[PDB]
Amino acid sequence: KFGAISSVLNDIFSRLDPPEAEVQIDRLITGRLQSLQTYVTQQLIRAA
Amino acid sequence: KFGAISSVLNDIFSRLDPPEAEVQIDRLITGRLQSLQTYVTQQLIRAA
Amino acid sequence: PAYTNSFTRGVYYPDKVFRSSVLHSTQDLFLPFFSNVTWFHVIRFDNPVLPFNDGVYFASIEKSNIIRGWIFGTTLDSKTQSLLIVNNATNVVIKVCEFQFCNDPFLDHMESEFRVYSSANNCTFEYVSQPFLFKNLREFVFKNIDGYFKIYSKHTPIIVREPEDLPQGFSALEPLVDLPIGINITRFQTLLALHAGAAAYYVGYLQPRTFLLKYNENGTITDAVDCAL
Amino acid sequence: FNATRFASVYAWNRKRISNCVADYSVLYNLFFTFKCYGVSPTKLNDLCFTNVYADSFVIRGDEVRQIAPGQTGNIADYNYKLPDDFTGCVIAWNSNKLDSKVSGNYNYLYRLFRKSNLKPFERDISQAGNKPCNGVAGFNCYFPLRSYSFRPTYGVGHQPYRVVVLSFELLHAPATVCGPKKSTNLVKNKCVNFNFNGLKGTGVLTESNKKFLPFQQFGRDIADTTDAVRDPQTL
Amino acid sequence: FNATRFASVYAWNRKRISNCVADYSVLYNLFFTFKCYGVSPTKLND
Ligand SMILES: *[C@@H]1O[C@H](CO)[C@@H](O)[C@H](O)[C@H]1NC(C)=O
Ligand SMILES: *[C@@H]1O[C@H](CO)[C@@H](O)[C@H](O)[C@H]1NC(C)=O
Ligand SMILES: *[C@@H]1O[C@H](CO)[C@@H](O)[C@H](O)[C@H]1NC(C)=O
Ligand SMILES: *[C@@H]1O[C@H](CO)[C@@H](O)[C@H](O)[C@H]1NC(C)=O
Ligand SMILES: *[C@@H]1O[C@H](CO)[C@@H](O)[C@H](O)[C@H]1NC(C)=O
Repeated sequence: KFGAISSVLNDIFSRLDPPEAEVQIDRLITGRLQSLQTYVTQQLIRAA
Repeated sequence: KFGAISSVLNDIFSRLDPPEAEVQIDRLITGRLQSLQTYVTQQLIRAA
Repeated sequence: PAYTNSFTRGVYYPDKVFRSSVLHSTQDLFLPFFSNVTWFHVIRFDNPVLPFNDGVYFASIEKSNIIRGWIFGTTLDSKTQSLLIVNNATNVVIKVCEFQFCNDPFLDHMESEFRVYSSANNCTFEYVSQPFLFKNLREFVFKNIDGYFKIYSKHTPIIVREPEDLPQGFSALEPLVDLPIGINITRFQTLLALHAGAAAYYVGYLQPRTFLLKYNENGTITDAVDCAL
Repeated sequence: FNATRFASVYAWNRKRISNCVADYSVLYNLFFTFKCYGVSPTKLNDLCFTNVYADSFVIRGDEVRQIAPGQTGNIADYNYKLPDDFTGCVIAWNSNKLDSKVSGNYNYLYRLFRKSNLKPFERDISQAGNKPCNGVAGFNCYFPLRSYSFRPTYGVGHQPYRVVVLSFELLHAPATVCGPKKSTNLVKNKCVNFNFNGLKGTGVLTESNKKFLPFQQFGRDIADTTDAVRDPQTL
Repeated sequence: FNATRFASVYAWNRKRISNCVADYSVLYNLFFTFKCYGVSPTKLND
């Protein structure tokens, strides 16, 4: 969930109003980008 | 924009009140620190 | 109706911030490149009603300034609010009233406004400024975004070869005026100043597309590519 | 603000405000609510706005919450719809001493019913189903514009509240509206803090080869940081 | 929402609402405070 109310996107868009979601989905987006940066970094190290 | 209202910092200071800005500019600092950490990680892999 | 091709036209400056020697990508309502646009030729008379469809690119090739202005509105009668653009030898009148238009709003025959509108109710707008308008190609882009009417204009004379063809060249349209009309522009119709003459005008509809604009030195958009073409 | 005659909510009047200094301090002096979106209220004076549009209308006290971003209601969907991302203030104050009569107020009305939801910053100055109305009242037919019938004896949530909405844009155009801030003489080829049209930065200002077209007021770098500015007092 | 006598805070009344379609527009009909946690007021009818 990355500190948000839910892991999936759709209940956060259906439950919370647009200003409140833009903080929760930004928290999910930053965390998912971090996990995907961790994966790309570990793939670069193993590729080296 | 990194999930903020603008990319520039001096607008966010002038347009928004000091408590309100420290929410936008903390996001901006977190995004720019993530990008800089990505640059020092990829430069370290390229240096290896 | 006859259809012709827009080869690279319809590109305007998206914002009022200089950029130079920069390839900038913008996502906005633009005219798709290589798009089929309607061609109306008048010397019966072709003065039809056309829908707006969240953006209109208007281009006109003429000599005697026959195509004077446009009307914009929802149902084009006096029950609903409507816009008007009327150009003459002195100035241009952009006027948002509740006009009762005639079926053929030919300007003048001069007979002045004549049968362009019959009555004005709850008129709230009146912008009068400098007028907007061998052959002369006059290009216009109309956008109605959040109640703001944005007009982008560019004037550049063009040659003939094949008769009445849009030119194959890149010309960026400079923003001209931004109006707080606050009306619903669903349909529109051009105005023809009937009096020996010839005129032809082109209507294209904008679509939300991503454009990569090629700013160079002197700050002019000289080239652009449609991402989804 | 100090006008006896205002406008009905369905036909709200929007007032263009430009080419003048706006001292928001006078409004703060005036019983009033100053909730602002996009700009916080205190910071308005040290800013320059492109154009200031005043949307003046009269509603009830419980319908002030309908005039909001992302808000659905009667007044919001059928009379006056606000955008989700505007930049401006909503000002509401009780004026039952000027907008309430004993018999009622037929000067101000509201559109009760409409066919579809109304798009933001738009104004409608113009049949539920079954039989057509054909310009007359009948079954499933209504005169959409209904009167507010204000009285001084009503409750506070039903008292006449006068709402003006000040909308503007920021750093996207040459700013016709600016705060009452005293000017400072321009020096070039020096490291100086600068406040051009509400843009604050510390930089060395030099003559620039770039020829800005009349619409362009600012020049942006590939990092979206202003790299050139056109001086407002001297172009 | 409408009772001749609401319950006291020490012994609050808990009413189970189920097996029905709930429209939350009616609530706003009755100075109204409507603070929602975990959800927003407009999205309830969805
Ligand atoms: C455009 O019109 C021409 C002739 O009217 C036709 O040949 C062509 O196929 C059309 N293009 C599209 C994409 O429909
Ligand atoms: C052009 O239109 C303006 C606007 O009404 C009018 O004042 C002016 O006399 C007109 N000029 C002509 C008809 O030459
Ligand atoms: C830019 O301006 C210079 C004038 O110094 C001119 O020589 C040059 O042709 C211009 N470039 C374009 C693409 O128009
Ligand atoms: C504009 O008018 C059309 C007419 O069909 C109406 O259906 C629509 O709701 C209105 N839309 C806007 C942009 O308000
Ligand atoms: C006021 O500003 C204008 C800008 O158009 C400038 O031409 C003029 O000299 C200025 N006047 C003074 C007294 O500063």
